[PDB]
Amino acid sequence: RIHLRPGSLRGAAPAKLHLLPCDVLVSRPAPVDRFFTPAVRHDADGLQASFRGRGLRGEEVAVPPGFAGFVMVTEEKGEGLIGKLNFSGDAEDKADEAQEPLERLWGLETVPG
Amino acid sequence: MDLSELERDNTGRCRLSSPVPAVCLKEPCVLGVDEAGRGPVLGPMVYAICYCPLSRLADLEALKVADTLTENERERLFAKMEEDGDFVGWALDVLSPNLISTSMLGRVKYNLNSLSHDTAAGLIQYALDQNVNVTQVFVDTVGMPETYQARLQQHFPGIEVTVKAKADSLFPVVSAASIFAKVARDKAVKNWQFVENLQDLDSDYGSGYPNDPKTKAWLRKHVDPVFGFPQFVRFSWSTAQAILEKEAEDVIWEDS
Amino acid sequence: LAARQLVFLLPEHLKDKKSSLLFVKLANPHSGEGATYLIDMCLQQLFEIKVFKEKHHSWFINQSVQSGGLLHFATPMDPLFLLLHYLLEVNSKKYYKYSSEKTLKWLEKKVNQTVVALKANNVNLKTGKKNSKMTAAQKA
Repeated sequence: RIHLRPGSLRGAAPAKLHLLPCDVLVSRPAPVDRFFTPAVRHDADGLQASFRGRGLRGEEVAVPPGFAGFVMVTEEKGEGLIGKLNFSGDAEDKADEAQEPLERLWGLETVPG
Repeated sequence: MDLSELERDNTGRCRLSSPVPAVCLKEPCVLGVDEAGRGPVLGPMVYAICYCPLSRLADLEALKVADTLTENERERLFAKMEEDGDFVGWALDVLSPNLISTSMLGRVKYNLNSLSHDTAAGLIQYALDQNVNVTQVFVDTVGMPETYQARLQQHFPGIEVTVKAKADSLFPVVSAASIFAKVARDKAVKNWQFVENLQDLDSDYGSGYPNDPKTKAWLRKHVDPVFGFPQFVRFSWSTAQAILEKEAEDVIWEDS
Repeated sequence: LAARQLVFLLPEHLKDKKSSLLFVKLANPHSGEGATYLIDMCLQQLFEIKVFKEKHHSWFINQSVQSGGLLHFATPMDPLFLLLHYLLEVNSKKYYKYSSEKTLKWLEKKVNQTVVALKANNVNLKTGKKNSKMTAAQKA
């Protein structure tokens, strides 16, 4: 029984979303622009970057055609907290191209909660 | 300026080298390789090569290198070898704390020893490519020289490669390279401290070696809950990982 | 200690009288029972929210980290129209016409409507019928 008026998901501000190949086990603020960002480099393939001393290779990934990305803070009333059309998809030692469940049991299931 | 002094770790590493002295393109030369920074959990590791005409070895043995000394005396002798750049050439590779971390912490394993040797292979490769008339190559090591020499002689099948466990006191060109490498590692850590200090950050870390409790304590006081350490820290060090497991959020990798 | 963050993919148009959108759990067909659904109170256009979650992913979202790696999709509810979508007891209007009870040529036509849909992409009756989840819970 959760409501979100279209004014939230309208004008809501742009967000940077990275998706890491590693699970940081507690949600929490984090100094991304101090530690991660300045590590990101560009090259002929996607991107390099470090995390915990492990080498990461990235690709930009576009939100499906006809769609739009939203960060919803589950608490209060749905409520779009930011917006995105694209996110960096980081992977380990390798770009991680072709397909893994990301760019595709397709992975993914039902929701409850 | 730092605009570019960021990407000393875009490539992850750095080769500095001298113009190759004319004599050393035609006369036979000896080539010493050695290193600094295998140990610290902090800073770059440095590999160096030195070379010079066989005819001019006397200027190293008989003169003043081979002859355990201080950070001061070391700085001077290297200015003498820099001075007579008429017949001694050199180059080093400065591998950064982070290339080191990322090499050893890849999904597919690559150790300190490999990483080091490769670098030593690469540096010797460079000097051939520069048309240095190299005939022998002495390489310093720690422990059993044999299988170090086995793989190094396989590669480079056209030059003699001697691998000695205390080569920096045996052959003068290995002794010199030892000093270039120690001097580069030191200039490389001072630069770091200057920049740390410049921005009112704490650069008081001790010896750099794990096991020296000042260094262990600096690491302790410097552990961001999500990201862990500053680039300065060899994340891949047994000691590094241990501290992070105690003082920073648990993260599961794709190593399922 | 940190307001959980959901990362959602939504149809473009939702950003277009009063408060409009509603989240609600309902009887998931195929036995399911227990599934979230988004309803556009400007009359239906039912939406099925399925989540992407594989082991060992997490999100950096702005100056922060979220632990899931979860990626929620809202997709028009049902047919072949929503087979490009995640490719990467209340309702009203068009209900009569949306009926036309369980026909083998409902299946035949849908499992073909989705064959033409999986015909433009390399795998290996029309729009989001808000009825695929109105038959499993009405007929049985």
